[PDB]
Amino acid sequence: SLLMWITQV
Amino acid sequence: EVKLVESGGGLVQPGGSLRLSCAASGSIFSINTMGWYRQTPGKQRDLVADISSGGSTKYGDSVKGRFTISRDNTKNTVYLQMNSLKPEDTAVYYCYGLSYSNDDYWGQGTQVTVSS
Amino acid sequence: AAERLQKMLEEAKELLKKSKEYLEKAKKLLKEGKVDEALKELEKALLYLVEAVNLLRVVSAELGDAELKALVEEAEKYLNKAVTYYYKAKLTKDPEEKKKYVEKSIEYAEKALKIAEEAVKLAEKVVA
Amino acid sequence: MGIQRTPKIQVYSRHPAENGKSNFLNCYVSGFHPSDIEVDLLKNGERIEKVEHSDLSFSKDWSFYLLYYTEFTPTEKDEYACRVNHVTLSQPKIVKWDRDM
Amino acid sequence: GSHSMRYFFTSVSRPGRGEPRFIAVGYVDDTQFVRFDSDAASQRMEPRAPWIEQEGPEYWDGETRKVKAHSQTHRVDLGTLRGYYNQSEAGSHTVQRMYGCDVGSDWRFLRGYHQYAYDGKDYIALKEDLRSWTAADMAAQTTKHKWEAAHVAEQLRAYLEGTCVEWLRRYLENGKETLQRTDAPKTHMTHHAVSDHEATLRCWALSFYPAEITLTWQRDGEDQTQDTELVETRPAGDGTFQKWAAVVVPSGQEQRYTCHVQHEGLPKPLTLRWE
Repeated sequence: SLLMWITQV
Repeated sequence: EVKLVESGGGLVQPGGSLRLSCAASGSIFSINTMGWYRQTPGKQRDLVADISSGGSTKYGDSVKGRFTISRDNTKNTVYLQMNSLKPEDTAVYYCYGLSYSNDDYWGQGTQVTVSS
Repeated sequence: AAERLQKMLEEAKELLKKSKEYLEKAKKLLKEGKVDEALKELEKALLYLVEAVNLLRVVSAELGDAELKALVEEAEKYLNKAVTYYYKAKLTKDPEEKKKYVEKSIEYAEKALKIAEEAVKLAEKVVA
Repeated sequence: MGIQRTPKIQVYSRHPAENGKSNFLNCYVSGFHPSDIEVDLLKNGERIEKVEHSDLSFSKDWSFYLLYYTEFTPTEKDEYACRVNHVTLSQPKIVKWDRDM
Repeated sequence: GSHSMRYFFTSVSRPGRGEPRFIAVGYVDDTQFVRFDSDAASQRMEPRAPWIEQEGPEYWDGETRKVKAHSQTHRVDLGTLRGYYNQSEAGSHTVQRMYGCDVGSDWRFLRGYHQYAYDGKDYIALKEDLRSWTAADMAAQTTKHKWEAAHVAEQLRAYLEGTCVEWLRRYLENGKETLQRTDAPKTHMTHHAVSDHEATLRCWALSFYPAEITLTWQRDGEDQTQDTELVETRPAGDGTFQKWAAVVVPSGQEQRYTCHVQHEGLPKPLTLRWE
């Protein structure tokens, strides 16, 4: 299952 | 030896049309697919159009609907009818051929320049 | 143009709507003592919330509004922490500690959604 | 060309090739960057239609890999090959199929 | 043996041709089980393995929506990174992400990893301790300072150690028929006269799983790196892998050479010789 949220660089 | 002789390159206005031609010499039944790649300096050469000895044809996405390739097997010549030429079609156009053993051959290329 | 931007703002309003719904469903289950049941509802709530906050990250570029660019980043600040405590809830095995993490997660999620609604209203005026 | 890696090319059959028996012709391209790449399977000097490919993935060094494949039946007479085009190449590269490679 | 779950993401900017292409693939060990292509018609996370099809609509809704957020973040990352490096908007560029978790032979959490790259070069990566970052240049140091403030490593660590290994465990269990398997390499050797004074021995390893394998040639017990060709381990297309190792030997001395095959499916390494 994927990460729920990924923060921008 | 197989040689690919090209002709028809030159200068043409945007929206204009040009007809390239390429004949294969040194063989009458050795070459299967014949066609055209185009290349600008620094990048790979992209498929323009090609056609097998049986008429199976493939066009590059950027020329579909505007270019038409045709072929006369009896004298091993392909033709590139380039319609509605844009400045982005400016490149060196290489004729190429594939033997029935998947050996590739390339012509010297013709420069095609679309500019007002 | 701006027409498709307004449609995305309406879709964000609906995702924030569905998010508030599951947030209250999880808060209800927390008050009933059903920790594991509330965690699943908090999952769906956070899912709809994540979808709403990316639109504004795109909007902060498609509008170049620095006031909007501030609201979205702070909404990310709390969604990131809400997702953080959601994962801590799923990792811990202590029942009390898990309920504590579900509480902290809903808190940062409510604060994040509140800033998300404010970002929708500010973006709505800029597109008018 | 720096951040641009030329692809390694392997052409082969899924199963040990036996003349007359249906099989899969593969062209595996790896070690390349950027991901834009064109791969054709060739039979007797003409392009094969209905060539499928895997989903774009990459390795530890971030270089991409893809498997191109289609059904085929090895014979005594038929010549098979792959042709790969990439930013790193000044011409399309043709790799002929070797039955034991 | 150990097990891994890894997600691979690729976003390619297409200046003048629309929004970035986005391709996500999920792997359990050497087996892909999900795909997403921003150009595909479904706009959904799609199954790539039979065991993941068991998952109901809630799984596919959740995964589709989260992979949607992944593409949206990368689409911003491309614009941000172009500004970081003072690049023009007309040039095409790539971002690649890979994260996931390993478990040991006891299915307990072993490793977590989160790697990020730009234009094929390492950009930033989460360290093994899952609490700090390694930056490659000044631009990635800016990203590191942003993620240190937003406590991103704290979120990644909680996911990697917990939720990640739990979904990996569940995948291993639902796909036990194919994931918990080891196909030992079916091996053979071929011989080709290169000249009248030479000959090529090729040692084959076919239809093995996982992909990790070792092929080495020896001459009279001594390993032989020179005059030996190894090809990359390639996929057969059916979920198994292939690899061969060749050596050009003096003709008549083929019995001096031995091939040695090591694989997780072999209780003892195989030794092959021209017979």
